[PDB]
Amino acid sequence: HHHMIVEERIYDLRPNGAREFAQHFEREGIAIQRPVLGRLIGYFYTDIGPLNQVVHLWGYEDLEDRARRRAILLAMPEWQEYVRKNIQPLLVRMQNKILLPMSFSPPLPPLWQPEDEHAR
Amino acid sequence: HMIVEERIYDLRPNGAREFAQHFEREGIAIQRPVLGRLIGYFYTDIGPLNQVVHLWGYEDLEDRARRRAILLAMPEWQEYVRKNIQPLLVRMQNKILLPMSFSPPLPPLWQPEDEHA
Amino acid sequence: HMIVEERIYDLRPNGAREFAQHFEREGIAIQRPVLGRLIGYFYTDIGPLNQVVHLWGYEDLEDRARRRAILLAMPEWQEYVRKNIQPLLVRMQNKILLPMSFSPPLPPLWQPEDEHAR
Amino acid sequence: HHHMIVEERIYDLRPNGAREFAQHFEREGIAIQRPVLGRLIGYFYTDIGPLNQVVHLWGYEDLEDRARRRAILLAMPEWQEYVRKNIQPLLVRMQNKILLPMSFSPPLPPLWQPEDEHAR
Amino acid sequence: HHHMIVEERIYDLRPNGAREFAQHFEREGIAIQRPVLGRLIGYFYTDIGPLNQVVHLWGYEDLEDRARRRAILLAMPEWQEYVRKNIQPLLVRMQNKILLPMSFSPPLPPLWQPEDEHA
Amino acid sequence: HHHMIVEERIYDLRPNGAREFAQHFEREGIAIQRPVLGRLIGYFYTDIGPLNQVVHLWGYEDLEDRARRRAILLAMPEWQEYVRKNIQPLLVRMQNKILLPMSFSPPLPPLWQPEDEH
Amino acid sequence: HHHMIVEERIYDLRPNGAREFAQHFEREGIAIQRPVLGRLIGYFYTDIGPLNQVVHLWGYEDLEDRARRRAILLAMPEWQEYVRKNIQPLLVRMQNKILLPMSFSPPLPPLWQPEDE
Amino acid sequence: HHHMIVEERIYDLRPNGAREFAQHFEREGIAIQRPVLGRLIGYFYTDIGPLNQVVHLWGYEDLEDRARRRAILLAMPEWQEYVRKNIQPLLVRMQNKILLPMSFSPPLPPLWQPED
Repeated sequence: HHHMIVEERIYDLRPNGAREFAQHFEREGIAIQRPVLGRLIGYFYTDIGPLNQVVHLWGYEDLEDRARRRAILLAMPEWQEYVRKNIQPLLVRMQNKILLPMSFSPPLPPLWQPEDEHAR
Repeated sequence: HMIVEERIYDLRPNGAREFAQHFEREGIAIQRPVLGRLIGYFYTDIGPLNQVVHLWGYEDLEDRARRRAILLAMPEWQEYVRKNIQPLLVRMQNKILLPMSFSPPLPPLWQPEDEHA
Repeated sequence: HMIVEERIYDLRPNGAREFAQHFEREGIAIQRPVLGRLIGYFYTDIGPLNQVVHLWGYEDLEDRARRRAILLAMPEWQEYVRKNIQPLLVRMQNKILLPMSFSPPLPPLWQPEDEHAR
Repeated sequence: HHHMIVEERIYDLRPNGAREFAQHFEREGIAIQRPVLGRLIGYFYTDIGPLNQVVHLWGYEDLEDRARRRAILLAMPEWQEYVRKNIQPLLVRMQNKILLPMSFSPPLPPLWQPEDEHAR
Repeated sequence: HHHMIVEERIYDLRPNGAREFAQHFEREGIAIQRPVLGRLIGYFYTDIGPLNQVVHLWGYEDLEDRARRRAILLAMPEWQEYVRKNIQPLLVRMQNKILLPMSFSPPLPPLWQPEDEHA
Repeated sequence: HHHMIVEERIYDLRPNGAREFAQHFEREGIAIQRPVLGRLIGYFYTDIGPLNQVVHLWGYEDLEDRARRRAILLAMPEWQEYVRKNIQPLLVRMQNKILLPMSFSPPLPPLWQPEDEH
Repeated sequence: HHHMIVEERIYDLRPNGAREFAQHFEREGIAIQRPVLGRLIGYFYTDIGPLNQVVHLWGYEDLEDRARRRAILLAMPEWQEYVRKNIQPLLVRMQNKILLPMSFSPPLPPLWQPEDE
Repeated sequence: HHHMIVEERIYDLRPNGAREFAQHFEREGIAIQRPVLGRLIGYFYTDIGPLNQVVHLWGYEDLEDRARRRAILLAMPEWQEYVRKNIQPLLVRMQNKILLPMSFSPPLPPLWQPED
């Protein structure tokens, strides 16, 4: 897997907040974020377990790759405003982990290309 | 209308190395053809340590129940767990995740050709 | 193939009184006929406080899926939750429980006759 | 509800211990415990959530009733031996809660009778 | 111990809230609550550990005694309003447990008397 | 309260371990510990909530007074061997907190005297 | 180490509040607090793990001097007003621990001096 | 701070296990580990809070240097056996966090040298 890593991000939201969260991301947010970060493995909300939670997993070639990409995203005024206006009010708690794939785990997703965005 | 189960096992200290070794040598060849859609199998490097995290795709919760029941009843799987994984386990939990509209689609079922390759 | 869903809600401090009042006055008449088999609806006196605990029985997973989908699509339920219950909520969790062989069978389905006899 | 109370007991077990736990109770333990305590509302193991967990709810007419029935159970040599031999090795953590029914919650299960035990 | 019990209540407060919580009980709240419940073993705030936390231990003869006295307290409008106005804005999370004394643990205090309120 | 402090120590034990724990401290443990540390406010085990837990509260003049007395107890071979033989096998988790009494909270108990032990 | 002690304070903040927290401390707050408490070993915010969290470690000669210095800090209206206006709205949860250094851990750092400010 | 990071590692130990833990690290372990990782900011055990816990903070120039140096330590048989024999029996739970220093936080300490 050549030092590939996966960041799992886990956000606890205000009660019944996941629906608006996903609405913002599908309409606006994921077009900002996915081209920059690159390799979305999955973006979910919880149905059974800890409720009002969003779970998303992103693949990077290594930690440096993650660092460079998250800094580019963080420096985007469009991203900053999008979060401030739409997502910030829904947040309660945030946690992340760095996950390393076992040898039989699937390979990294390919990088999101602008043709993928046009295909949505 | 796919669903994803996330299973989160906390292991005994420094037990992730052996845990992965058993699954590559023997365990995943039993488990993956039965459950069908492995999205990711990981161990933590930063955060809660000595933890393995695995995400399994199913068409719905009934599909999950049937497939897990098939696995659970296999003596090969039972023996595999007893002899190799059971002593490694400390805590287990799971959650059911629902993909957002832009999240990647339901993967194909693991095939015999995938194993032999 | 019976399953029981346990739902555990942590409320804002001292919020259970209003929570149960809403469900007595309005809420349970909406929810219980749809979901079908209430096993119990409680609040805590010892343990984690400002917590409500409710268990709902279903014949199977698909029975749960269909009945919860009906409930959540009802605009009367959506508005009830939003106006009365959502401001009292702090945290929500649920578990899927499977009954051991000796555990009681499912309650019968809630009938209009039951609602009328309240 | 005439001061009715419900005790929820939540036991976390050794990994994959619920099967043996259930076996011991269906074969032997519940025949001891249910007639003494009186009103089993439900006895479960988890399938989604915290795994290796058993959840059981017992109904009592009031706090005196619960104390009296539990004291009788704890004093029984048969119960003490059954727990020590069969259940004690499977236990990791135990918690309980005292629950109060809302007005619309079902009434107490009837007391378990010998006629119930015989036709199990 | 003649089979007495102790209830430990643990309240997590909004940040830096314990000083005001303590002031409300010193000026007003404990005069309402302590004569009704009976036997305050201790009322504390945390300095090391979980911060912004108050811990209080109440003695009772048994769980039925506890439920009778707490019912009396909760029915009092003066208590309900004292809590609602002053304490409720400070609360974040609440928990309790029932503790049984070991045989060498001290006896539980006598009941709070009106002479104690006036002293 | 003259800067009085209280330490609450919370020990989670192996299941059904509190009975044996209490027996050991009744017969021998508390006779070593209480004179040295001085002011036992309460020593309990849990009945409802987190089960298999012991909770004990000790009063001190300050955190230095806590440090000196605990340092004395910890150095005692009699206490080291009692804990190793009888208590250590029963322990699962240990935590402690420093609590400050509110103005209306009772005063600290007096120092345990040898007369008390008699 | 002659009974040197370290206090670790752990604050969970409102989401995305660490940036404002650090800004208030770099511009105003740390100039009040550090000269009084004396020995800042580290002030951090989390990047991986529990997010929106600030971790800070304060060294003291002992718990008596910790108490004396913290009581001085807390009685300062400048500190009180700084916290009420700038930090209070950002706080969600606070915890602390008392840590004892192992023999090989770095020694007690020197007091922060006006020349350092 | 030039992208410096700090790793905080938090180990929960078996009851009363911190004394033996420290003894091994002072007698044998920290001689192995510190020269390799380079920048120990602090190595502690708890006295008040969660008990039977050791907390240690390691400085790194960035996560890339962290990964390089930890990979070097992990591959050392001397470290592997030291851990397996002496420390693993004391461990119950492990967690870690990546901490970023604020502008006023102390700088990256120097690398540990064989003279030290």
